[PDB]
Amino acid sequence: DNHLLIKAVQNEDVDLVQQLLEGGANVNFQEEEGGWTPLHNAVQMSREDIVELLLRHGADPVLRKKNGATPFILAAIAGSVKLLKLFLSKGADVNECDFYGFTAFMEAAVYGKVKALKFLYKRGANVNLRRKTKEDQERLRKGGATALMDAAEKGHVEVLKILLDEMGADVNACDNMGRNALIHALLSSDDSDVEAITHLLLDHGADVNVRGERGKTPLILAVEKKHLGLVQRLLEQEHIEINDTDSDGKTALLLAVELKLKKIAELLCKRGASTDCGDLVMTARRNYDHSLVKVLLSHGAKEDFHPPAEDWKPQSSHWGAALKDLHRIYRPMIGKLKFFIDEKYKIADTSEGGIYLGFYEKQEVAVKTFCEGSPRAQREVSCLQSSRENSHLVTFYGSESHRGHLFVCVTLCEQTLEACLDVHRGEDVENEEDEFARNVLSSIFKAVQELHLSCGYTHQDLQPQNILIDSKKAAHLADFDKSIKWAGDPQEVKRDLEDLGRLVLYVVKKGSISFEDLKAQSNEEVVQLSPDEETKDLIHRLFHPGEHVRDCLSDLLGHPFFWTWESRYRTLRNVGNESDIKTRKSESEILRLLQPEHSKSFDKWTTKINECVMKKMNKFYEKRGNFYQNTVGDLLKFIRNLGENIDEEKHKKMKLKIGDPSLYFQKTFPDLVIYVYTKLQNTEYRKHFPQT
Amino acid sequence: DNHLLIKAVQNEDVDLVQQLLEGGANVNFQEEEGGWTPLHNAVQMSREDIVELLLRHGADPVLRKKNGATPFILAAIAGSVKLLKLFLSKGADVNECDFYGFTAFMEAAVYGKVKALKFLYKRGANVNLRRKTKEDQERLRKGGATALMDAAEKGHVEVLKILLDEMGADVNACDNMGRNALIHALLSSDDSDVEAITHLLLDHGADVNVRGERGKTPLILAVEKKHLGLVQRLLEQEHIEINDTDSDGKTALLLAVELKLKKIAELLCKRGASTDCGDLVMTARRNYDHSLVKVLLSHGAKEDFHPPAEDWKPQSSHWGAALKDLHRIYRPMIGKLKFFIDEKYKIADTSEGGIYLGFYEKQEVAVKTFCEGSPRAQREVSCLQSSRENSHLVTFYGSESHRGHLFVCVTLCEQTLEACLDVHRGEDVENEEDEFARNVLSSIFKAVQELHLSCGYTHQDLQPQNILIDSKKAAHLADFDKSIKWAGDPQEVKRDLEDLGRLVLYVVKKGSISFEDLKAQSNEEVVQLSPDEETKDLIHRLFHPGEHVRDCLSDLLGHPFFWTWESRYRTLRNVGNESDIKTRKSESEILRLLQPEHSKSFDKWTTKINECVMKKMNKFYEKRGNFYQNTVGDLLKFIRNLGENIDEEKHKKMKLKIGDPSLYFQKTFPDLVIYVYTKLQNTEYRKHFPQT
Ligand SMILES: Nc1ncnc2c1ncn2[C@@H]1O[C@H](COP(=O)(O)OP(=O)(O)O)[C@@H](O)[C@H]1O
Ligand SMILES: Nc1ncnc2c1ncn2[C@@H]1O[C@H](COP(=O)(O)OP(=O)(O)O)[C@@H](O)[C@H]1O
Ligand SMILES: [Mg+2]
Ligand SMILES: [Mg+2]
Ligand SMILES: [Mg+2]
Ligand SMILES: [Mg+2]
Repeated sequence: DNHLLIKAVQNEDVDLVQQLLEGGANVNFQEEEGGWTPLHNAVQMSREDIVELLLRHGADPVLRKKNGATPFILAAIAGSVKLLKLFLSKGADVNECDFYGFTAFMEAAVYGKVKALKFLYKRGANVNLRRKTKEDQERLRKGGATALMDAAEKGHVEVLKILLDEMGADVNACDNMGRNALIHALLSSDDSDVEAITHLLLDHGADVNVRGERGKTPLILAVEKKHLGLVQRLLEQEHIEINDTDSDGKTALLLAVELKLKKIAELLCKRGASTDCGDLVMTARRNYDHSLVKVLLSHGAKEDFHPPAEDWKPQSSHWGAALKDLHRIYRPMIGKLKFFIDEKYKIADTSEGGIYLGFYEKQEVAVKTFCEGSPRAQREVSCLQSSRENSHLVTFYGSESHRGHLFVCVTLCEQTLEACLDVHRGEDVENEEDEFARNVLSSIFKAVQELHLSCGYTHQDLQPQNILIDSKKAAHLADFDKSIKWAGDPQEVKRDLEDLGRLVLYVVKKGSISFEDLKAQSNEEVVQLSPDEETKDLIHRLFHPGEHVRDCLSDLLGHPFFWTWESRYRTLRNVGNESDIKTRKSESEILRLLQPEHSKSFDKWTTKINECVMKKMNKFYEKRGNFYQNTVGDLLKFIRNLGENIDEEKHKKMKLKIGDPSLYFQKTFPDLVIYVYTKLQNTEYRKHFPQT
Repeated sequence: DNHLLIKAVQNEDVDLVQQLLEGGANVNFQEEEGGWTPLHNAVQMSREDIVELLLRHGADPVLRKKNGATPFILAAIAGSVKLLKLFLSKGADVNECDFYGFTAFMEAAVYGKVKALKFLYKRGANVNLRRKTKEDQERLRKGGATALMDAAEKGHVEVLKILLDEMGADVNACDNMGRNALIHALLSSDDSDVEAITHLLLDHGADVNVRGERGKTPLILAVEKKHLGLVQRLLEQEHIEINDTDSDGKTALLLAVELKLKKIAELLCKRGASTDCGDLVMTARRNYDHSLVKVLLSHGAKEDFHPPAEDWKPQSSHWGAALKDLHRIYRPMIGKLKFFIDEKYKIADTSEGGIYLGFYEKQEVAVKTFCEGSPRAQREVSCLQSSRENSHLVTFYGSESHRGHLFVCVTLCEQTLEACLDVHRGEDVENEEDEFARNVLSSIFKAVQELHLSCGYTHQDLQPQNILIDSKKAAHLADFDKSIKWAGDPQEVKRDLEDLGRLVLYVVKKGSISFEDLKAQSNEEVVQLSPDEETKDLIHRLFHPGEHVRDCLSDLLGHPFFWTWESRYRTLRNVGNESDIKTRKSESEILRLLQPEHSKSFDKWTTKINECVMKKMNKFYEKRGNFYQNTVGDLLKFIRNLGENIDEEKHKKMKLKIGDPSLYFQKTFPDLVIYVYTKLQNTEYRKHFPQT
């Protein structure tokens, strides 16, 4: 309803425009996006009749839009001398500029409007103004361009002749980047008139030895354009610096050779380019150009190139032998990525290619290949792009496309979970505490947690092959080409969770059971298959999360499974250290909680004990006859008591008969650690639990 | 010494070659890089005399190099009919191919050798072979190309005529990517003869409706080439699909409009392209092309474009109000980055521009700007590239270059450390435990640690402004444009360390002291300035690391400073629970360690206590008269004793008079926690310490 007038002007519906304005429409309304008024639109369309009509209804002739452009400036873009004349009589100044420093003279040059350019010059426009813009952009070295530069960049030949021959434009003016008009023409993608423009500028004394945005000289730009005529004209300049190098340290000749340009490369050689630019001869051979090889040799090129003394050692131990080779051999670069699809550097075969060693930004990485369009390709990439903040995932370095082939670069690891615990299974013939199982599973839990909640994705392929191991040896989640977005559907989250539970049994059993048949048996057989009670209750919780399935992963990180043996020990002694349990009380809140489940390990625990240690502990209460009884409370009283004095110096006898105390109590009563946890799980008696 | 013969051949020094071969030189030597033999080099140079000479000295005529190429195949690349004839008589098969599936016929087409092509055809070469390569590349959809495709891609016009008119080549053959010869010519960067090639193929019945590597049709490719003639010829095909979209969903007309091609866009419109491709009219207006606007309107283009219903909420709370706007408004894309250098989206000014809001891969990020060449630009980028595995650093999304301006994209945070603890200072009027100080400093310590040791860089600008805070509120390290590589020079590592110590005082004091004058006073005044003893000893260690300065950051993570109050409490009670300390022993190893330092807090601690609580505790030993004495051991005995019974149910009197026990003991004796740590720092009595 507020846009009616702007839209009427835009449709050039004069009758409707008249009707709206006479109806009471806001003539100076500004649309939110760019601050455009009906007048701005009328001028842009170069419709002087609509402009007049709007002005007579009280349109502000000098009202700027958001970029600071005036109707006068827009008139130059349109090329309307009539509208320029009009606004100059309405208070516009000929040298006024927008917030980016664009004057009307510049816009006429940009858009190639000759009549407007000529008119503005005679109305007193300044030809050699360098664009002044915000201090913001100026620190970037933005701004500083001129009208001559604009006409060059856009390739307006007639405008350029007029600027140089009739209007006294400074040919060698430079912007804040240091670019002159010659550089601007050669940088431009509008190549249509670049030959004429170049000759024109050079004949007017334009400087050939001036740098662009990447060390690029005019000569280097002509070489990269593969333009023989440009190179020929540029090389006629008696003082051109042929041996200048861009930001990559590459010279014009080297670039000519790499770009397979024999005629240009030979020309540079005849005009006296040095042949110590880099791998000159060997590059020509690799491109199978002996004609170019012979030319380079006669002009004195070196015959064995030893690259700069780059200090480099591979970080990987498993690879690295291969990495040293890949680092040494020649390879064409794909963007930032250097790699070779070859059996020597393949680490694994995959559905759309394989995984390969590579260097992403001089950094050693693993490279996953895809057919660029495939569903797998864009499931992996889409997931990796949305999960950069996930610390437990394999970190995403970047990707490169080549010819419909996607190369996803990713942190390089040593081996999979399978390969790792194959070795760990052969050495751990002991009944030893499995620290590795804990800090690997806790690491993977955090990956799936942030994946679901922070990244908003579901993995859908939790398996040992997809968990990679550092050289440290930390664990990381990987392979995402089977990921799905919205976790809203609980069946997808459930699918990931009951894959996690089957994975918990895998690591604890040290991989003796293959993951493929672990997925074959039900999630009820897998629970009954778990060795200790701590994993038994852990994977059971993963198969039956509470009302909020969301919270049910942070909670599990505080499960007895993740507790060390000393931690299980310390807290059992801490609960047994309750005053209500030593002075057994009927009304105790803690004692009624611990009361039962007919089948348990500790129902009559005083018989389960040795019991020569038992009688030696019972002697402490022989006076009042307060012996230990078969309650859950007195077992914890016993554990707190035993572990306390077992450090004193009259108890070496008890040390031998019990062995490690934290280990012994768990053996004879495996049911205990989980039982006390399930009970006190939501009480004030949780301070006894260890921190995380 | 083994390369003499290869080098002699490469120099075309026949006399030297003769001399070497007659001397006993290995005629079939293969250089390590590519498996090149003297024969391979002789053929590549197309020197039949050297080839003969080598063969007469026993050169294997069919020995392949590493890519599987034979001397026969190399002869086709050279275009030598004589050498092809020679090797065919020496056992080479006309249809033999390298390991990538290249035949001699194909190479002659690739390199445009007409005499060789004609010769090979008459010697029975198969014209229509599709390249067979390794199963590796084939899963990528590599391979499958033909000789016709090669000649098209390289732009050999005469070769193409011969293949189609004289040799019966399948014009509509497709490779494993689905590309035919027409698509290959239009994809090529060798545009020199693309007009002639296109007409030739189309006249021979080439299919126009076939997809390239990015959904690109021949028509879309011609439009992107800005080639009016190509578009004209392609549009003469009576059944071309004008409305096909590439992988971005962009049609040929839309691309023509975005590329500012009025004549092409009008042609597509006249040939009946639909005008519901996207933001057609509005794109033409933004480019100030009313002529194109009028054309699009007459052909029925929509006048208000509402983008697809992309569900999106900003993640940030501080920003996000601005992010919603930046997400909504139009902006030209710089690579992957969408952002606006404008005051509304600026978050901070900097030396070479500022920091701005932006979207890197549809992901909200902070954008840091640089002049691309500057030392600051390549100090930031070089550091960020080498530290992607650092979890505690600000994560590096990527960078885009535009016109000599570098835009470094990086994870977006809420505020700096200063801005955060300004608010925390106004609310924490309590003598409360500062949890925030701990988990922020421990997080920053880990950043500097991995920076120095894992990333191999020194920060050189540790300050509150450079520590950013999450919305969670986690801490992250940032700003790297003052980083230096090799940490070998200890003065650079020291400089970072004594910046860390001054930072520890900053956070603990809640930022009441500005960081700038903290750097003004000496690192000896800063130590004496620290409030509690735990920070006093912490920043002192940072100013005087041991022999190995390297280890001296992991060690500090186990300092009492990082211990919670309960943790300081628990371990003091644990040490006091030693049997040697309750039954005070002369020969005790622990008791002699704890013995002194004339000035301390606990020298005569029994007077420092209340002492109504003291006398109530001394009543426990009134029988044998074993009262507490002013040793360090009995103080810990007291702490272990008090904290033990203070939970029992006859001690509410002691709870009031002491308050929080973990807090009270630290008040009256601030010296204690650090003293016991310094003592037991390297003993078996470290089990009492808390884990990490
Ligand atoms: N970053 C890496 N470091 C080491 N090995 C890797 C890496 N990425 C993949 N691999 C290896 O490649 C195999 C397959 O890669 P993956 O991403 O699982 O592909 P797919 O989706 O076909 O399973 C993995 O099982 C693993 O052995
Ligand atoms: N990722 C980010 N999130 C939020 N704020 C940022 C981020 N990066 C930089 N800033 C803000 O910009 C300021 C300057 O950026 P910085 O990288 O320190 O540049 P300089 O090298 O000029 O100090 C910082 O103090 C901080 O306030
Ligand atoms: Mg997999
Ligand atoms: Mg997969
Ligand atoms: Mg800074
Ligand atoms: Mg800085």
